[PDB]
Amino acid sequence: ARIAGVEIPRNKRVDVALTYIYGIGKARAKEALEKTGINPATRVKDLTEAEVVRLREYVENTWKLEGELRAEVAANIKRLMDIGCYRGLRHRRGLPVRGQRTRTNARTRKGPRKTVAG
Amino acid sequence: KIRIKLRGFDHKTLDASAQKIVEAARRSGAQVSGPIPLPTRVRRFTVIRGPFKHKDSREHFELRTHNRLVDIINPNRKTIEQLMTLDLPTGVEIEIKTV
Amino acid sequence: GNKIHPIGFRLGITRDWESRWYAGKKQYRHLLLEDQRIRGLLEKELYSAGLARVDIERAADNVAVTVHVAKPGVVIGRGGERIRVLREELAKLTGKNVALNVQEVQNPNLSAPLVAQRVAEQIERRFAVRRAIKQAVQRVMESGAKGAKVIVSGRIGGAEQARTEWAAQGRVPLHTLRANIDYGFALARTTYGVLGVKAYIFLGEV
Amino acid sequence: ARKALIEKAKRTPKFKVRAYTRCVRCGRARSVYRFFGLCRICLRELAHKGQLPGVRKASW
Amino acid sequence: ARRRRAEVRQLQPDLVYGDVLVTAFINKIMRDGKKNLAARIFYDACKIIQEKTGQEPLKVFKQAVENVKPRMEVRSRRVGGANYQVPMEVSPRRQQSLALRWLVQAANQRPERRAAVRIAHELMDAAEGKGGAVKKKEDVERMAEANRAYAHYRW
Amino acid sequence: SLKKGVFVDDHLLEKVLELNAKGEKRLIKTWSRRSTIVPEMVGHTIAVYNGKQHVPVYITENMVGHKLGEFAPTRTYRGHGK
Amino acid sequence: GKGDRRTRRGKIWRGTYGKYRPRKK
Amino acid sequence: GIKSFKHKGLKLLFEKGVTSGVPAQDVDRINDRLQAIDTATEIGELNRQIYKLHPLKGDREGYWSITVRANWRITFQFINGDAYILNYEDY
Amino acid sequence: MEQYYGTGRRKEAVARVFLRPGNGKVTVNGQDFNEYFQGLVRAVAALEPLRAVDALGHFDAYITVRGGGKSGQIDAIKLGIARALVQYNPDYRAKLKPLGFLTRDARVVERKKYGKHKARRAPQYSKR
RNA sequence: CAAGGAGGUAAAAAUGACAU
RNA sequence: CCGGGCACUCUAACGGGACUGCCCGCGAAAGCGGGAGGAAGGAGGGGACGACGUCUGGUCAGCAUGGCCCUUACGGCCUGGGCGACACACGUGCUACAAUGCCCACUACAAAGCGAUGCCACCCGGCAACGGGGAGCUAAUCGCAAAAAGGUGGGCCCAGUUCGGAUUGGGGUCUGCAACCCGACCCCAUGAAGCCGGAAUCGCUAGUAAUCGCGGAUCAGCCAUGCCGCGGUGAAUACG
Ligand SMILES: [Mg+2]
Ligand SMILES: [Mg+2]
Ligand SMILES: [Mg+2]
Ligand SMILES: [Mg+2]
Ligand SMILES: [Mg+2]
Ligand SMILES: [Mg+2]
Ligand SMILES: [Mg+2]
Ligand SMILES: [Mg+2]
Ligand SMILES: [Mg+2]
Ligand SMILES: [Mg+2]
Ligand SMILES: [Mg+2]
Ligand SMILES: [Mg+2]
Ligand SMILES: [Zn+2]
Repeated sequence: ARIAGVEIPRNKRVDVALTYIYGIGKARAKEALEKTGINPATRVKDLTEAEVVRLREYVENTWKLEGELRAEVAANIKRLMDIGCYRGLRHRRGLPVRGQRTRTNARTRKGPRKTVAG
Repeated sequence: KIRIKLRGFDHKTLDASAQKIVEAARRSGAQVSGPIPLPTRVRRFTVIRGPFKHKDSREHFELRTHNRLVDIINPNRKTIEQLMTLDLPTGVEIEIKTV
Repeated sequence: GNKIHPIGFRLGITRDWESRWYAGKKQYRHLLLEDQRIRGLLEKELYSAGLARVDIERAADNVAVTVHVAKPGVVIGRGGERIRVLREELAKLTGKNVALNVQEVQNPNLSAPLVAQRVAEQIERRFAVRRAIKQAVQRVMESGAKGAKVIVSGRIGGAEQARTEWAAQGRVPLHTLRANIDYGFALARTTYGVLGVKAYIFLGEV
Repeated sequence: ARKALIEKAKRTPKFKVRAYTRCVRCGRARSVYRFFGLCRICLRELAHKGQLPGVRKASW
Repeated sequence: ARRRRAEVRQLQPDLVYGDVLVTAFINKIMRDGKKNLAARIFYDACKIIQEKTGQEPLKVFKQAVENVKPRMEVRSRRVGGANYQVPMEVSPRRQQSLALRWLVQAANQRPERRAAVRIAHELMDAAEGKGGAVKKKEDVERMAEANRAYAHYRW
Repeated sequence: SLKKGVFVDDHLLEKVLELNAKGEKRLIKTWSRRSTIVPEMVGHTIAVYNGKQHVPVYITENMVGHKLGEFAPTRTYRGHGK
Repeated sequence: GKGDRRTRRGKIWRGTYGKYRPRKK
Repeated sequence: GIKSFKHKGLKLLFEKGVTSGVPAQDVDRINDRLQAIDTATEIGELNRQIYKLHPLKGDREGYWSITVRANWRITFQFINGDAYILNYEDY
Repeated sequence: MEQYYGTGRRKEAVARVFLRPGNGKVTVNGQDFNEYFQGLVRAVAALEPLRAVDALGHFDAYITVRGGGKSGQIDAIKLGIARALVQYNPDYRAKLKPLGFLTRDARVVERKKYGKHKARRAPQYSKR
């Protein structure tokens, strides 16, 4: 069911199916279905349409999620555009933000190795 | 009623000096609970064997701190008389309290 | 080479301590520093006595200090000085019972610290070291020893080339625990540097 | 910087976190045991000397 | 240089069976030193044997090992920078070890989901002479078969 | 991350506040990121030390939890052969 | 998941406690 | 022209005149050598008898070695009128 | 009710075994010799010396155990059970020796030695 | 029992380092 | 827990205990093989212990010390920066790629050590880190700690997935004068690479390898996944 921006997860437990949304994770998941009052271990296969409506209405509202909060997150990094701080430059150069070790490692932001040789 | 504790680094001096007080209390009119061997508190530390920088292969030392307990019944000034200031330690720390 | 200090190697069985007092934390650190500063202050103005040991015992403000010496010539009869303020100058940073005793080391030729110190004096007298080693060993061996061994290492007789002079008669088993082996060491200060003298003296045991 | 540096180690004023341990026999700032107030080097020396009350070789 | 011929290690017999063999098998099942999980899996699979066949697992397991026994194996030896492969006989100790090892390995090679059903099935297949371990056994004997040429080098 | 403290340098603020009544001049230095962005005197320039020299950083809202020296990189890097 | 800060197992490994590993009872 | 240093003491003596990285009695010696390696337009100029010049062998191939004093060497790579990796080291 | 020695030890484990001559084959300590040892296959091997003798439940087990983990405790119980029946039946020695149910088994965890990563596992190196 | 006199002989594997 | 008792367990102090002494066989002897003998054996299993010497080894940055040099400075104080930089290369590791596995709940079983200028029970606020209280403990008394792998129950169902946790946004806490450069945790959201590793290369022969957690030193805090220790479960194989 097209809950937020997504619909994908069929026969696979609503507490888990919920996770498949940028903004839900695991904590907001069971938090949303206990506050909506729905059984977590259900089929996800389009069960009681009412439960699905209530779920959708609560989840999609309340807190920001999916493409909207991706925009906000990207905009929070755009904050350090202008004449920003040190943390912005780390987002500029493509290097780790939290001042860690970059002599080795840091491949998750630098990307795969390039090898200079000399 | 009178409880005495004797701590020490050397066990041979302890096992002997805290046995004197068993003889000097028994032959003065009292029942004495003998040398109670409280467990030892071993304080180890491990130091790199060389002044340089040879991390593997070092050498460690330990400082064993022994505890020994003895209790005497009635606090009569007959037994008190002898164990009052007839002390013969080599630095052995002694605790005397009644409760 | 690499060999463990024959004193520390014993400590427990054979060769007892040199500073025998008990304390828990918050006290050990302070009392050990004071203890070492006593050893440091004594060694200075008492070297002419040539002290084999500096035993120390404590019992809450009691601080007993036993100075072993070959010839206690620097004590000189009660109020003849060399003891009075001398054993009283300790309590200028202590203030506790400065009970200073003096022992008479009978044979200095059987006291390892004294042997090495006599040798280290001779190095600074510009003596022929190899001959000095030989004599000192025989001198120790002459006074009833079961085994002896003296070692001077480095810069022998000046001359740019660190050497190591070696001599040892009789029996010196360092590996054995029931050993009764006295170990001494001395720094010889020379106008060309510093060299170390080891001295091993051995007697029976079982 | 060594002599004026064993000065500060005992001077200990100005902010409580600027104060640090320091071997007394030497002037070592590293591997300084709080129990003895000595570096690991000095501690080994004196332990072999016998000048360390109770301190004995560890074999087990 | 093996001055001692290294005496054969002996095991503890299991529970309910008394095997001098089953425990050796449970050991191969064992990973990270968890004999509890290991023994459980085997006895679990023993319960599984009872279902698909009315046979006592003490024989099903026994015969399976007997069918996954290498009569002769290939051994690389001497002269020519160790160029030859003499086909050697296999000691009862080694047939023992290979049988159980190949069983467990082939068992975990199977596409099944539970460890017990893999063990049970691989044992049933091996008892018949069908298991992937039996493949391994028959394969090792092919190699030993093709090398009869310089087998006379023996030793 | 402080919560009940949330501090700024007293000496930075002394110089900053007594030069805040009815206006000032942007000539104002420091020697400590340690501080915090400080609201008021936003239209200001604080020459922060980076270890070598005093970099004129400029405040134009937007900044807060970022004290100073984040607006004063201490290293240079610039490139690695390329 | 010895390195995930959202498990009783990762909280053990890290040492610290929390929501995913309460201080007993 | 000298273009890169590997030894910090050497680096400081030639750049700032900081002499506290080298022996005190080898200050003048090391200096005249460095200036020679700086002025050298080709390895052939670093060939005076008092330098005992020679290229190294093995893993140090591509390097050269003039003699300062005793067992002490200044090693470098000379290429196209320039020396690189000026090191001061045991023989 | 009764008493029969009991001193079984194995790898830092202490077990005092009693047994009281009664047909009730019973347990001790926490719950059952089961229950307390459930899910544990080799737990029931501690009662093997009873199988070695003629005890199909002739005794009422009473074993207080401490130290180590279950397996060592179970091993220690085996040593204690055997230590009981060999005590009040001195002729039951001729089965505790051939079967070897009487040994403290000095096999204990070896000390972490310096340099090595753990006991014997060397820290692994490359020359280059 | 204890050996002398006879004959087929390893491979594919090169180099050397910085004052005496 | 009390009365009382201390024979069990434990605690720690000295002792006893095998020396192939006893049996068969081999041998000239030394010794070897085998067997009841017992907890144990033919150095029982581990430590401490490292010959003459070798490497112009290491180490003047622990310390001592010859010689050279520096002295309004190559010394001294301070704030700030830096040792944490990153196109890359190597070593030692930690965490994984999952179902003999992961998550949640319940429920057991250790040793060795550390603490009253601290360890902090039990309550109270808090999703939690943690904060307020506040008892006991100069500590085989009180506390750190519930050991964890295990067991029981339940849920995922093999798909980059409830595997995996990197990276990044946001919100907090604690130490600290202060954590931007550079602190550790906590909570929400992101959820990357990895589906088991080319040429090569390492460790271990019995409590061992493997796997699991615990303690301590340094320490205000901590970049510790390191080092030094502790015990839990516990293989495989050795023809040669
Ligand atoms: Mg960094
Ligand atoms: Mg290492
Ligand atoms: Mg320090
Ligand atoms: Mg272990
Ligand atoms: Mg050639
Ligand atoms: Mg020996
Ligand atoms: Mg050299
Ligand atoms: Mg110096
Ligand atoms: Mg560094
Ligand atoms: Mg991928
Ligand atoms: Mg897969
Ligand atoms: Mg071995
Ligand atoms: Zn020191």
